[PDB]
This record gives sequence, C-alpha cells and structure tokens, in this order.
Amino acid sequence: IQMTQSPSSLSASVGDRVTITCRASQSVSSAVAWYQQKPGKAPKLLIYSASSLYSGVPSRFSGSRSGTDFTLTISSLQPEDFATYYCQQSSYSLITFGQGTKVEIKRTVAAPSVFIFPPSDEQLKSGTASVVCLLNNFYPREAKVSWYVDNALQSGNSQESVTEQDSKDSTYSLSSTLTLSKADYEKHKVYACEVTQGTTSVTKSFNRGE
Amino acid sequence: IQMTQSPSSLSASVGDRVTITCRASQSVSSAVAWYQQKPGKAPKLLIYSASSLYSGVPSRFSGSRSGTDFTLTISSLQPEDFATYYCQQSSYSLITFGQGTKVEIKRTVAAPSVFIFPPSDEQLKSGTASVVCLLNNFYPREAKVSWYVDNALQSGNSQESVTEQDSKDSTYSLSSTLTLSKADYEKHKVYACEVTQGTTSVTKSFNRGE
Amino acid sequence: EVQLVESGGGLVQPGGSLRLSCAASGFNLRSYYMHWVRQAPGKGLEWVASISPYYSYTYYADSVKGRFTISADTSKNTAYLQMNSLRAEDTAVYYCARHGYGAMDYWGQGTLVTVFNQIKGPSVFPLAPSSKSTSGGTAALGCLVKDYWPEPVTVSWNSGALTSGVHTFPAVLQSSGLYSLSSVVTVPSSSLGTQTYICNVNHKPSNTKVDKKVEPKSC
Amino acid sequence: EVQLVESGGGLVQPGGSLRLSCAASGFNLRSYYMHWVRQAPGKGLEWVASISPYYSYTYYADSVKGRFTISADTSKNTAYLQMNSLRAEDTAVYYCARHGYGAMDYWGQGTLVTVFNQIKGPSVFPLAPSSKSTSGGTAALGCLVKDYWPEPVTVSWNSGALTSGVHTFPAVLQSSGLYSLSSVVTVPSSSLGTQTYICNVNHKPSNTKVDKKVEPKSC
Repeated sequence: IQMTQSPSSLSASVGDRVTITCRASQSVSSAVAWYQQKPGKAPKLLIYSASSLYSGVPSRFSGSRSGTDFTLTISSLQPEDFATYYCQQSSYSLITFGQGTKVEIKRTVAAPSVFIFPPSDEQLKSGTASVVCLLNNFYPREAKVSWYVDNALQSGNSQESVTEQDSKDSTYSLSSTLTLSKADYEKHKVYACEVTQGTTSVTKSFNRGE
Repeated sequence: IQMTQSPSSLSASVGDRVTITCRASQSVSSAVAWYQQKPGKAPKLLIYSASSLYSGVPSRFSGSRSGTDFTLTISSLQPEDFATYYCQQSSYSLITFGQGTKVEIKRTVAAPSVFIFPPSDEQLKSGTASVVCLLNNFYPREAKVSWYVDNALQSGNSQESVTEQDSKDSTYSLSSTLTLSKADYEKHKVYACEVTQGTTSVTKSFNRGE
Repeated sequence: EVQLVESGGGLVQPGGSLRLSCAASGFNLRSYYMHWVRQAPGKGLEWVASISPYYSYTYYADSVKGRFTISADTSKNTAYLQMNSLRAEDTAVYYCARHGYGAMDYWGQGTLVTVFNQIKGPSVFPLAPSSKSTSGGTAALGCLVKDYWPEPVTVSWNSGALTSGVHTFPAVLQSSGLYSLSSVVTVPSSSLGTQTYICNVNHKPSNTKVDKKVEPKSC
Repeated sequence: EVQLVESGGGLVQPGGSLRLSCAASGFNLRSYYMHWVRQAPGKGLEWVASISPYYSYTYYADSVKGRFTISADTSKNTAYLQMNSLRAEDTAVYYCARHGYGAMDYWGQGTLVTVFNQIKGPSVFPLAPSSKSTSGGTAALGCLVKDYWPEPVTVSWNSGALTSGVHTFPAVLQSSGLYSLSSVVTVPSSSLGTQTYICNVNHKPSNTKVDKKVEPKSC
C-alpha cells in the first residue's frame, strides 16, 4: 500500500490555509493518521482515524477523506506550525508512511542585525582565537558571509550555524565562527565580517586594540 | 586470589629448558591450568590440574606444583614455542589469570637480505606510487630503515610492517613501504633504501628508467 | 567438530550498551559451564563472567559486576553477555570458551568491543557585548561553548528566566573531533550596565554545569 | 507519566549485529501493540516492525524481513529489536512507539544506528622480481595488497602449494582509512624463468578473490 503525499514542501504565510493531501494507492479504510515533526524531535500525533483530533491538538488542524484522498487542513497557519508533516496508514497490518511535506512560513523580507565579537581574553591564553559573526532575525534564510583579515579574504577556516525558523517572527539567525591560532590573531589588526543579501551588503568590523 | 606469574618475558635458544613459575597468593587446590597464545589467535590449553597434559600437547610441556608455587616446564624449546604463556586459577568460582610471560627465541645474529621494488606500472596509472623495501630473515628484530630520493632523506611518507618470529629459523622479516603521488615519483630518478643494524649499513637502490 | 562463534561486538560510547553472542556448534551449551574472557589490546587475559550448565547460575567479576549480565538460550545453543555502563577499560577482545577438565578447552575467535573517544566537558567563553558593535537600543551578548564531547549540551540564560531573544545555535563538529556552539540573546543597550546575564550550560555526559556571567569587554 | 526510553544504538560494520531496547514507563508493555519506526538522516519515516500485546505476534517489513527480529520481555516492560545483516540503508534514527487509537500515540526520543564506511575490495599489484635487485641464487617476488576494507584478507601462493619462504606481513592502516599489506616469497633465481608464481588473495567481506601472477618487470 503506497501513500503518495502531496506536496513535498510549501511556504505559506501566517493565516493562510494549508492543504496537505495524501492519496492512497488502494481503498484501505479510514485508518489514516497525521503527524507533526520538528527537527530533532519525535513525531507528534495530530489526527487519527483521518478526522478525529488527538487530545491537545489545536483546532486549526483537521483531517478529511474522499475515497482514497486524505486531506490535512491547517486553517490558520501559526508560525509555530513550521514542521515536516507525515501521513501514515495502519491498515492490513502493513503500517505505511507518506513521503512527507515540509511546511515553511513565508514572511516579509528582513535584513539581519549583524554583530561581531573579538575572541575572549581567556580563549587567547589557550592559543586559539574564535571570532564570531552573528546574523540575527533575517529573512529569507539565504545569505553570504565572508571573512576579511587586514583586507585578505579568508577561506576554509570558518564554520556556520543557523537556527530553525523562529516560532514567533518566522525569521532565521546565523552564526559564522572564524577560528585562528593565537599567533595568527596577534599578527593582524583589522577583522571584518561581510554579509551579502541580494543587492545589499553590510560589513561590521573591529580593530585589535581599540 | 592473585596469581603472580614470573617472569614477564624471556629469551631462550632452541633446546634450552624454560621454567615459568606462577605463585599463588593463597593455597587454593591444584586447579591450575596453563595456556599458550600466539599473536592474533585464541589461547591454546596446555596443561590442566597443574600436571596433566591436554590431548595433543607435545611432551616437552609439563606442569608442576610445590605448595603455592606452580611451574611450567618446556624441556626442549622449539622455535614454534614462541608465544605468550598464561597461568589460570579456577578455584573458589573466581577464575583468575596470571599476568603473562612472553617467550621469545634467541638466535645467532643474522643480517637481512635487502630487496627494493619499483612501483608497478599498473599502480602508476592510478596516480599513487608504492616503493617497497624488504628486510628478509634477520636477527634481532631491531633495525633502522631510511628512504632516500635523489639523495634527499624522506620522512613521514613511509609505513613499516614486521612479521612474527619465523617458526623455523627464529628470524624476523620487515617491509617498509614508501607511498608517493605519480607526479612526485616521475619527478625523481634514484630511489635508495638504507638499512642499519649495529655497525653495518646496507643501501640497495634503483634508477627510474633502467 | 566443536566450534565456537562470536559476534555482536563493535564500537560504543562510554555508557551505551552491547550484547555479545557465543554461538556453539558440535556440543550442547546446556551441558557445560561457559565462560567469557577478555584481553585488552596489549594486556593480559581477564575473566569476565561464567554461567552454570542447567541451574543457570551466573558468576561475575568485580570489574564488571553490576554492569554486565551473562545469559544463555539453550534453544539456540548460544550464550550471551549484556554489557552496560561501558567504560574505557572495557575496550578489549572478548572470547567465549567452554569449561572442561577444570579449565577452558575450546575457545572462540573473539569479537572486538571498543569504547568511543573520551568524554570531554565544555569550554565556555563570553561573547562580550559592546557599544560600537551595537545597534542603538538592540544589544547582543552571548556565550561560546567550545570543545565538548559527546552531544548534547543544554544552554539556559539567567537560570531559565531570560528566554526572550535567546538563540542557541546547533552544534558544529570541529576538525578536532569536538563539538562547538554558541548561544546569544539580544537585550536593551541600557540594561547592559544593570541587568546581570549568566549563561547556564550543562553537559550531562560529563556531569558538568558551567555558569558564565557575560560582561562588558575591556579596553 | 507515560515515557519511552531507547538505548543500544551505535555504529557497526556492514553485517554485524545490534539489539535496541524500548524501556517503557507509565504503562504496561504487554497490554499494547508496540512499533519500531526508523527515519534515515534527511529522509522520511519507515515502519520497521510491530509486536502484538499478548499473543506476541511479530510483524515486519520487507526492508528488514529476515534480517531483523522484534521481541519483548513483559517482566522488564521492555521491547527489543535484534538487527542482523546490517546494511547501508539501515543507517537511521530508530524510534519505538506505542499503538493506540489506530495510530502511534507516545514516542521515544530515538537512538542512532549507523553503518561503518563501505566495504572495499583489495588492489593487488606485483612486486616484480629482477636480477640486479637479487642475490645470486636467492630471488624475491611478492604481491602488494593495497586499499582494502575491512579486515581480514587471506593471501596464498600457487593455490597453497608454495609455502616455503612465504612471508605475509601484517596489514597497516593507511591515512586513507584503508588497509594495505604485502606478501613475499624467496625463490631460486633460476626458477624465475620457468616456475609460475601466482598470489591468491581473498577478501571474504567483499566476496572477492584476486589471483595475480607475479612476473619479471619490463625495461
């Protein structure tokens, strides 16, 4: 039994109604359940028997069936509702899950508040220098962070981390950490972090000593 | 219950009698067993009840006890008998093994027959060049292998492997493999392998092309 | 012919769990005492545990007592060793052998059980707030959790009171094999002088909890 | 409160073996259907196996049928999943969940089961014999087994006839993560022209057997 979930991903704004459809290869009862799963967490049961809501699920989630066509409706999409949703079939003792649908939350385009941090005095003593650049509360996810040290473009000595979508304002936050030895950090004066989104670039910097 | 095995290692020649003693912390019956273990293989039961030989063990192995002093005797040491020997106590439902004794076989000092191999034509096509140096049938184990490429002493680009002691002639054999890229191998003419034992050094070499 | 086959070994983190199997052929497991004996890389033989033929009496050693559990299933002629609360000393080759003649007659080939690279606690450095590197009212401060193993770590702010604006980033595996992450929070630029800010990082694997108070930098 | 705890996961080589445990609290395992569901890194959810409450009826999926075995011990309120013949596709996070309302109500935190880096067959290159690099009568030839994973490999010479003078060296783990070793044998310098010499290398993990005939080099 194959459950062809549709679509594979979507991007709707807050308040938009969301329709996730799960077509069944065969007519196999109403034993269809819906789940919500955020990154790093176990799935959460949303609706069982294809219509009845599990206890504690907000009313904005609802299930439907038309023959072999099962539907998940999110009436008023909340920013918290960003997750990957699955449809599961428990018939014929042959539990079958859907491919999955990733729900992202659309938003007005927002620029990041960029901050730069010199390495702490304590970390310098160990011999390693971590210079961190923070991109806070921006949309969309995509951006370009570039490191410059005395106007020399760095490459291969940085790592980036980005949060999941904020559950309130739908924005992203990114951190770019630049790691250098103490001798390398002491051998330069100006450290600049450059962030590029579309037609706008911002460069925040500090001079060692100031 | 502690079984203090003595000695920890020994080096006797072929025909010499070998005495491995296993002192018992407490007087705990004759339930003492002896085992032989070669590298990479499970232990082999030699003697049980501290005197009786297991089926198939050669007669040159024998066990003895004097109070809390248990003895393993190898009457005529054969070159095959090189191994680590253990004494085990099975009393008080508290199975306790000895620290262990490594038996190596002494021999007349022998120089190695050194051979050098240029990388095969097939390996060159892949882009890697392995030049192998063979030190065959020498005693003792210790030696110094050094790689030279156009009289430049190589370091950090070689790996060495040495066999266990030969079960017949008691000698060792060693292989030193030098790994280079194809471009590096093609960029030099003379490859020399130098082996140093005591006051003697031998250098076997080949010229690329000849 | 009497043959003993072993499997189930592998690599696990300190703690973890693992069950080995002594598959027996050529004899009946239920009519013999069976022993598990280990040998650490380069070290000597160490008795682990034993099991009685029919009464199923289990005997252990203090090294593993309370953490390992021996068992046997006569139906499959297979003995078992459930290793829990694994430590560094448990890294060894594990044999299973058959008792006989007051000794161990037949032996298996052995399976390797290795522990994962040692647990390491986190290093917390302040992401110091400033004034120039600061928007007019919006101020940013944070903590850098660096060189910790294994996952996870839990970062809270002001003992869980500060939640608004806190963004803890996913960990990144540095080339050193150790994990690193940062947690940041945006605060009023005015509060920088009055409200105290502490990052409460906890690493349950290492049973360590660091509380660093982020404070203005020094010129 | 109903809580499900999972352990026993880790890293194993292709094949290997591993048993997971679904420790249950807040309810009785024997009165519920229990399901094991996996999710591959970045992929979707995949049902693995199920177990009946009292009749202990096991249900599996073709992906794991014949290789995995589900079980439960009512005494400990713990469900089990014995994974054998592990493959690359088995690399996933494994959850255990409780059936209810024709669905899975309660879920565990998950344990990671990862397969080890793919098996690789050996590359056999001739260690070509010569005349200059040769003592008067004593001649040396061999085979180079390079870039294979995992261990072991078995090198024989002339289908096991040639044994006198054969020295197969222990494998060395190259920086590439792959293993390499050589096997050599000393022969009469005269026989070089007549007696044919083949190294019979076998890698059971990869189910591969290479037979290379070492022969004089080319100028």
